[PDB]
Amino acid sequence: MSNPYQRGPNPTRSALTADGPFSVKTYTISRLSVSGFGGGVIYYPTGTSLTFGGIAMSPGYTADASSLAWLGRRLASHGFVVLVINTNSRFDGPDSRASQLSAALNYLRTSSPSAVRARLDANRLAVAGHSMGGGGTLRIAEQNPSLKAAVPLTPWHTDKTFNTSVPVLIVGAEADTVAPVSQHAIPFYQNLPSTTPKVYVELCNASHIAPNSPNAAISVYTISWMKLWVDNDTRYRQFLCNVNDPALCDFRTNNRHCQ
Ligand SMILES: [Ca+2]
Ligand SMILES: [Ca+2]
Ligand code: NA
Repeated sequence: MSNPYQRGPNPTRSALTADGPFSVKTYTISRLSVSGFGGGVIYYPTGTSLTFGGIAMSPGYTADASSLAWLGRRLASHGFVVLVINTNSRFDGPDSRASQLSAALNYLRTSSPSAVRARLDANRLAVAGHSMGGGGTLRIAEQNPSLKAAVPLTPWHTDKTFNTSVPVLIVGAEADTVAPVSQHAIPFYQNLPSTTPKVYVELCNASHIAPNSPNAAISVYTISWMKLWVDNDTRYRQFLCNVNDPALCDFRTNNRHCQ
């Protein structure tokens, strides 16, 4: 127990495909109660006095927080404070989603409820997002180098070029007709600096909405990336290194996360 941010028992793959060691509750942020974003839902651990890193997550174009509810709960149950935003407008673009992730992280750190701040290490924050929300995750990673990690899920953006040192794991869906991996996920991955720890995983046969319902692969890779970088939890390298996963139809890395 030398790593002060290490939470929960030694992981196994099967444990990372279900809700984790911590009971979770939600707090609903009303649209009117906050500026810079449209409110959302915070998933956070209960039955514990411990603190955890925080994650701000963005849904995609025309979607709301409930499109990632399963994943907010899944991540929180593994030992995170997870804020899934609603946008000011369902029709906000990827850069507007980055700004709203920025406002959500500031909110988490500065004016979230006492119940949430007691479970939060506001020094250890990360971002994730679906589609345009994934585009927003890449934009904010370029702007804020204190972010511990970025996980764009079936991401979409017109900008194909991001400069960040924030470790990025991108999830592509093989059969994605909305944000095709050849035009979105893969160029994002390839155009990221060669010196940035980066991973691309492609889900065999998966559609653009794979992230919107429970998905064993998204669970394993998202928990593992957030554990490794938000908590410095090297016990999660085993799921990100030497990867032989039949759910995947592509895998690319520059191998800066295994040592
Ligand atoms: Ca608002
Ligand atoms: Ca660019
Ligand atoms: Na920011």
